Amino acid sequence: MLVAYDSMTGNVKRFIHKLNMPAVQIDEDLVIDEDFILITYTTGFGNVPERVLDFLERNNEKLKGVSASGNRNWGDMFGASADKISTKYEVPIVSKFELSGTNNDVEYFKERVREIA
Amino acid sequence: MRAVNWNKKEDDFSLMFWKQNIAQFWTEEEIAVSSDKNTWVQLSKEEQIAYKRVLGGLTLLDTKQGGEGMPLVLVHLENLQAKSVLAFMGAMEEVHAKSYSHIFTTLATEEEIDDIFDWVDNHPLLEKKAGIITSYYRRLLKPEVTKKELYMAMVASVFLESYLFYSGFFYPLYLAGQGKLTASGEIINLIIRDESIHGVFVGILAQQIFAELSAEEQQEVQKETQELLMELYEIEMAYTEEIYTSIGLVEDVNRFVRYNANKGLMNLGLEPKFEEEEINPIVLNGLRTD
Ligand SMILES: Cc1cc2nc3c(=O)[nH]c(=O)nc-3n(C[C@H](O)[C@H](O)[C@H](O)COP(=O)(O)O)c2cc1C
Ligand SMILES: [Cl-]
Ligand SMILES: [Fe+2]
Ligand SMILES: [Fe+2]
Repeated sequence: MLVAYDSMTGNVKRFIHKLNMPAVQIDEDLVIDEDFILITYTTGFGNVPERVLDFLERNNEKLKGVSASGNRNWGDMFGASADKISTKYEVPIVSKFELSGTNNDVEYFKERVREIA
Repeated sequence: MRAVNWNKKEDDFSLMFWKQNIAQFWTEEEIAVSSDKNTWVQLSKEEQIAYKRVLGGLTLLDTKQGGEGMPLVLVHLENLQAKSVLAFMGAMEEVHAKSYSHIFTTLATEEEIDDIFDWVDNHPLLEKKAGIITSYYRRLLKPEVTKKELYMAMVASVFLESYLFYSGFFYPLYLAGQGKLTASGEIINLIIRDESIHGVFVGILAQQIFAELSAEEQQEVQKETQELLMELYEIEMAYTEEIYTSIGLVEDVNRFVRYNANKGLMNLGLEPKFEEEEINPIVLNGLRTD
């Protein structure tokens, strides 16, 4: 499946590179016509990055699910960007992972995507 | 001579960190510890000693990072917006240090607190640990500094922010995750989210400097970075033995130190060096308070 993502400091980018899945960094002009999964990072107090919020205003029809990168140091806000997008558009939380992810997270993410398709 | 002009961005991330420091500062001035007396008196003598000692260690690292690492790093940056972000991070290390005092006061007599400070001051392993990191900062006490020197100070600083604190962070989280001393735990939780964004910001600054090093300079600082990391690891394993063996938690702590070392490397743009393992779940529960 196609993976749309956003990365500010490189972590999300490094995770998508372990994926072997077609994937594209979101920008403001981007329209996505096929089913896709979103991978986002998480910004202060468990929030969704603005660029992601914009990109979903125009692209949620094909959104089939969402993962979040974060840091468990944030407690009950770890990865909370996935919760907010999941609730807002009624799509499954695929997974949450820290930073660039571990191999478990990568393998976990792929299994979840089959399962979800 | 330049004045900081926020109407022309010098980078793409400084303004967000500026704002974010201020918003975390604000959440830190709301409630405090006292309710902890109930669970504090239920710990064994050995537990209370471990706790006091780790908090002593945390306070030492916050003191050095506010009084030395932030100031000497910031005084050479040419990017004035980042320099302002660091000045403010630097002040936050002092707010954290003052929070540890506040916790101490709600848990020990002035005489006990004072003994804990004497102990930290005279403790060879903490001197050595603090001494290695601050030797990267002290190298910046001169009018002109190389990119390499400055990069290595930033590596040292993120190893402190994202990695060295965690051998002491373990205990209060571990107890709070068991519902012991959870008001002190909540203060530590807040301090930990400051330190995580400090280690991300300094690691971004580091990766910019690294991108301007020659290929030869890059290979050199990559070597020094891997040396420093493992020199610190080896000191931490020894520190962990001294503090935790009395209470049976030495290998739990050591594994949490590896877990965080790998986060620090990743703050620098680097690959993890320790085998990847799930976070201690009791500590995770301590992080999940309020
Ligand atoms: C200013 C700031 C706020 C953050 N807030 C959260 C948070 O609330 N929850 C979380 O799990 N992680 C949080 N993080 C951690 C990042 O989401 C995590 O580092 C992510 O891997 C970064 O993705 P990227 O490198 O692709 O930008 C925060 C990091 C920063 C720098
Ligand atoms: Cl992070
Ligand atoms: Fe601090
Ligand atoms: Fe810090």
